[PDB]
Amino acid sequence: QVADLKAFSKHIYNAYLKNFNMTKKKARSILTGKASHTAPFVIHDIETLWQAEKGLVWKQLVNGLPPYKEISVHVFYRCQCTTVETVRELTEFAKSIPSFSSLFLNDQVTLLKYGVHEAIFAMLASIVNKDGLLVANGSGFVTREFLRSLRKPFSDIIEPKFEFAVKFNALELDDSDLALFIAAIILCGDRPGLMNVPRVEAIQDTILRALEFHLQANHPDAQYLFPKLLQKMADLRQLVTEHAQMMQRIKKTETETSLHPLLQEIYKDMY
Amino acid sequence: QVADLKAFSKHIYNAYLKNFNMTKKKARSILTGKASHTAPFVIHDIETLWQAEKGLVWKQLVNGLPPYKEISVHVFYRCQCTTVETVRELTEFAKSIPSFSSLFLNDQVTLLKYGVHEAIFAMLASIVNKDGLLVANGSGFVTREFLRSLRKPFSDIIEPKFEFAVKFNALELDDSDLALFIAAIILCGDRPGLMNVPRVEAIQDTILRALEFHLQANHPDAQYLFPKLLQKMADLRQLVTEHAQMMQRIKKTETETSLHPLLQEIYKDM
Ligand SMILES: CC(C)(Oc1ccc(CCCN(CCc2c(F)cccc2Cl)C(=O)Nc2cccc(Cl)c2Cl)cc1)C(=O)O
Ligand SMILES: CC(C)(Oc1ccc(CCCN(CCc2c(F)cccc2Cl)C(=O)Nc2cccc(Cl)c2Cl)cc1)C(=O)O
Repeated sequence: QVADLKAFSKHIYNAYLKNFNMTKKKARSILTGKASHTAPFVIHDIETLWQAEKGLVWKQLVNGLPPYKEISVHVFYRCQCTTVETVRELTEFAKSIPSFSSLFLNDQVTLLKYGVHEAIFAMLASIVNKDGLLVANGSGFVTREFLRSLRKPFSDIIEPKFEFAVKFNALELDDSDLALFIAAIILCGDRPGLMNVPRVEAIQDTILRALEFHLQANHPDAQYLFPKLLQKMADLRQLVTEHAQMMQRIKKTETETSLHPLLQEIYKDMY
Repeated sequence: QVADLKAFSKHIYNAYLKNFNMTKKKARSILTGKASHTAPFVIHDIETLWQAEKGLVWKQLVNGLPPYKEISVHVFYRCQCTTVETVRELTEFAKSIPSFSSLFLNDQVTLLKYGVHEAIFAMLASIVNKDGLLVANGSGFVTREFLRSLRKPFSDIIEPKFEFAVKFNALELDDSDLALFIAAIILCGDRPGLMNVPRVEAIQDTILRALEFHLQANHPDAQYLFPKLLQKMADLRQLVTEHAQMMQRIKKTETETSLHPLLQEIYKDM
């Protein structure tokens, strides 16, 4: 409609504000320039990361890169705990979605398991910059260069996500649209092992229609809307595909570094 | 020709369809359940109105209320802003009727002066409901309760119309019928200052003729509809008189509020 659909693209919006502490507009906030309200402790190297492990208080020993675990692997490790924490908000997000909680628990898991990462790599863009990423609830800011300065296996597992973030932030979206662009990716019927495909697909459509008129209310000046946003939903389906591969290679040669159980469950079917 | 009279009534319908931004079909379809829709933003308080001004915009007017122009006066400002736009559509409608467009400009004006509010009050029913009414191209829906909760002057100038629309919509007319009805109330030979009243009288007769015959093929089992629509015309002719009087009082008592120049011309001697 034009209101019931206006209240739908709104409800999901509150579900997106009450489940994600770091919103794009609250992140774009820090990454300003003439802002001293919040100055993020920049990393760029092993020294700043070490003290960051103190100045930004991270419960996991004042660092964590001995002759068993190293710098690189400790970042990857740090990377997965945030992810695991974001998978958590997404779950609480999707559950706040209307007909989502309608689905049987098994289907809710299938949707998350397969779309929780495409969604997260999409929000990544919200806290990104051409020169770095926001970490530690806005208090940190790990430079992009620093991350490319990581070991061989790792290091190249975060750069493509930047390549995407750059472009994806060129569409100039805002939290309102993101709330809908996320719920759309989670409510994806093309997910493997989905039980009530017709149902999911139906909720999807109303999502994409909600996102439809909404890109009309807020943004009235382009064409990014859908052919670009929808194409980016596909672009994300590959980023995840390439990401699941490095992950499988890491698990196959990085016998030293562990993988969070939850993340091991998510992977093991994708290809 | 009794036959072929059901042909020029389609040309009057085409003028209606191509000129009025809101048709009773689009309205009935909007004031009906939200089963796949648009859903209007209910305006019932001062807050929903302020919200409205933002959500549904409205460009002009808007603003505050205590200074000179107030909340009630704000509504009356909005009413007269759409009344001046439906007058613009009515005038284009009348112009899309050869017969009408045949008369001399000066006559076309006198007709579009004594009849435009009567038409205007017949169309209001299409966009009205038992409880409230559509505004801003179906975008909004200002309730009847909100309207009658205004300052006593402005409060009772909108109520008689609701009273009228409820009964009118019981006749169950559609747009093809309203096109004819509206056209009949416009081309009325009994208007003050009419120059060529005979010609006008005649054009009306053909409209009333097609109209009675149109009610044939469209409302078969319908009761005494034609003559019923005739009494409505007279009803419409009196409500426009009491409205003109209410307007007369607000022009004497409500000097703080202003009236649209085109609207003062219409009432300059009505
Ligand atoms: C196995 C794993 C964890 O791989 C990933 C690897 C990297 C990323 C991306 C960037 C990591 N990240 C943001 C996660 C996030 C978030 F918190 C909110 C929204 C979106 C996103 Cl993407 C982050 O905060 N990392 C970090 C912390 C301290 C130091 C350093 Cl040197 C780094 Cl790179 C995502 C998944 C996965 O796919 O689940
Ligand atoms: C001086 C004046 C203007 O007095 C009137 C007062 C009210 C009306 C009728 C209702 C007004 N209207 C529809 C005009 C219309 C139309 F747009 C299409 C077909 C028919 C009609 Cl009768 C409307 O949209 N009003 C409105 C807008 C915003 C908020 C609120 Cl609280 C309101 Cl009441 C008519 C004349 C007049 O006599 O012309």
